[PDB]
Amino acid sequence: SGWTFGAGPALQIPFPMQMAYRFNGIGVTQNVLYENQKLIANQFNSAIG
Amino acid sequence: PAICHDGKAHFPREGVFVSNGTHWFVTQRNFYEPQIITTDNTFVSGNCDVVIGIVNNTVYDPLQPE
Ligand SMILES: *[C@@H]1O[C@H](CO)[C@@H](O[C@@H]2O[C@H](CO)[C@@H](O)[C@H](O)[C@H]2NC(C)=O)[C@H](O)[C@H]1NC(C)=O
Ligand SMILES: *[C@@H]1O[C@H](CO)[C@@H](O)[C@H](O)[C@H]1NC(C)=O
Ligand SMILES: *[C@@H]1O[C@H](CO)[C@@H](O)[C@H](O)[C@H]1NC(C)=O
Repeated sequence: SGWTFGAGPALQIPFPMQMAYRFNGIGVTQNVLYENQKLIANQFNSAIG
Repeated sequence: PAICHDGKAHFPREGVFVSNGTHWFVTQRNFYEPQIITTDNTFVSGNCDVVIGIVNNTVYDPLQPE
């Protein structure tokens, strides 16, 4: 549900869209994630491992 | 995530793309306010060949008809 359950009722949302909005929250638009999804996922998996 | 009109992608300027059961609108993230998808509310970026989950739809041009 992202951060939407921290204010009222939890609202479902796909994870890629939530990640895109988090990226947009720091000044980088959505197309970066929407074209580098695989690379970002691989980097996140490597870091968490 | 995006709209593929004619060999191009179309991402929302601000808001999410929604559809009730037949037509696509773009709306805010805190209040249901559907709007007609035109070139003013979307910005083109890409080629529509790498995005996953893109539907086609038909965008609207507010200048050519007039
Ligand atoms: C990513 O998730 C997958 C599950 O979908 C993990 O796959 C298995 O995980 C177990 C537990 O560590 C391993 O023993 C298996 O060898 C994994 N199999 C495969 C085919 O990957 C995977 O480990 C997860 N990746 C990381 C880095 O945790
Ligand atoms: C969905 O929205 C369109 C927008 O024109 C409307 O015509 C239609 O009645 C709505 N409902 C359904 C079930 O399509
Ligand atoms: C969008 O249109 C193209 C050609 O007009 C077609 O090849 C493609 O399959 C369409 N998209 C979907 C999701 O059907």
